Amino acid sequence: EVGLSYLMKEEIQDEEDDDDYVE
Amino acid sequence: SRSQRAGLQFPVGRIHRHLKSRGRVGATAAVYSAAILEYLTAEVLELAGNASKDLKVKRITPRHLQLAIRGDEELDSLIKATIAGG
Amino acid sequence: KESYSIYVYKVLKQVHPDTGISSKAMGIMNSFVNDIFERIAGEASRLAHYNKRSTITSREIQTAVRLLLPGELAKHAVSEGTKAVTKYTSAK
Repeated sequence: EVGLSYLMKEEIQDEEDDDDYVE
Repeated sequence: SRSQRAGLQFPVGRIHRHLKSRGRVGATAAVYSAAILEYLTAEVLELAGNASKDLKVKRITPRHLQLAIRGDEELDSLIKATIAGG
Repeated sequence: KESYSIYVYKVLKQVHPDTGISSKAMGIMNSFVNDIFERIAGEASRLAHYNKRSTITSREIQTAVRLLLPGELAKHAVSEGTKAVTKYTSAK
């Protein structure tokens, strides 16, 4: 779960462990 | 299905039940709602996927979604107002 | 809140057939769909509250879209909604 407000952080630094969404 | 009849991928029937959960609620209100959500999703994903491609990566990440929204004044204003609460 | 991940993924395959999406990006897209739909549904409900028997049809969604979406997005969204309803009433 990630809120839409995540998009309004000054600058998003992508997480290395951000796993792939699996169909 | 209602979605197939409308030429949509988004779930018309589930959206219709959501509108009813909140008077006669026409199926056309659910079709129109599914169409606008599918349209906005396609515009955001296409622009974010183009940011991914320009960066020579194979997937969309939150930073690509942010680059997409920041590069489109209308998407930026829609997201800003949604976060604000209109 | 409802899960829209499967639908977000189907649309991603239409627009970028060979592109994936991270778990956090999909979570943000699910929040996007739910939060925009909550605004649409809320505005349509407010408009329906003015109707004698609180009827909600595509008109209340169209009027909500025009109020909520800026400029050209609204014009395109209205075109997409109207085309979907026309297809729906013409088909079985």
